Amino acid sequence: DVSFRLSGATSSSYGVFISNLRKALPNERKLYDIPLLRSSLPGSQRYALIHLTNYADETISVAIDVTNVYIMGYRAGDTSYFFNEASATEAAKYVFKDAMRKVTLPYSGNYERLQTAAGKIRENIPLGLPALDSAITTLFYYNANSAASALMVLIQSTSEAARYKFIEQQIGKRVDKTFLPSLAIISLENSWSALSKQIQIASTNNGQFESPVVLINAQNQRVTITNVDAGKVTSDIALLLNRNNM
Repeated sequence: DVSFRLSGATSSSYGVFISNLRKALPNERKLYDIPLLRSSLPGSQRYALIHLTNYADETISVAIDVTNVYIMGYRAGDTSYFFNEASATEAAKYVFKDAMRKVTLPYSGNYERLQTAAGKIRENIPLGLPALDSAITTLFYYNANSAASALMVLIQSTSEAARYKFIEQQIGKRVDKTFLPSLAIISLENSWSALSKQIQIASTNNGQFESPVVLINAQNQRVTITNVDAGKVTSDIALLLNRNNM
């Protein structure tokens, strides 16, 4: 299992962790040096388990679908926690079976539900390694009115960081500091499927998208991305969702 420990963590060690998380995802092809994820897998191969330990030596085991890098759920101690969604229910037949206590979280794992359960938007929730420390703690003790927020930190610090080098870079940059993520980071997160699809299309369409993707830049302006060189976006995105898995 890919593992991260906060104790002694550096920018590099957070980099190694994300790099290993990406390598744990099966792919048969790369397009533009970007791993193309598998379109489907049997249940016995569909899931990976990531361990994260905070500075207080408290560990959570996080289950991801390796075809799409969505978090299905997590284990802390002898309790498993799964999102209230059909994919996570299916995951529960494979992972954390040895955890005797079983909680269904009161939301699905999508940002709309989590932001509503948390009472706040991602833009106002700190990221960075101190933030990840407190999210692990929040989840380890399942403080339920604070769990949605902690899960958004966790998802962004694992799934989203693996999908985008810029997100990885920004989270790992200053290990003793946090930041509030930009509209540019949020638009990357919201647009992963669309970009993925368009980059696969681009490979067969002379470098050009069939449908443009609108992102937000570092200056908060809407930008239209229509090819694989536009905004150097192919050197940011680091995994592709398979077009047969959308």
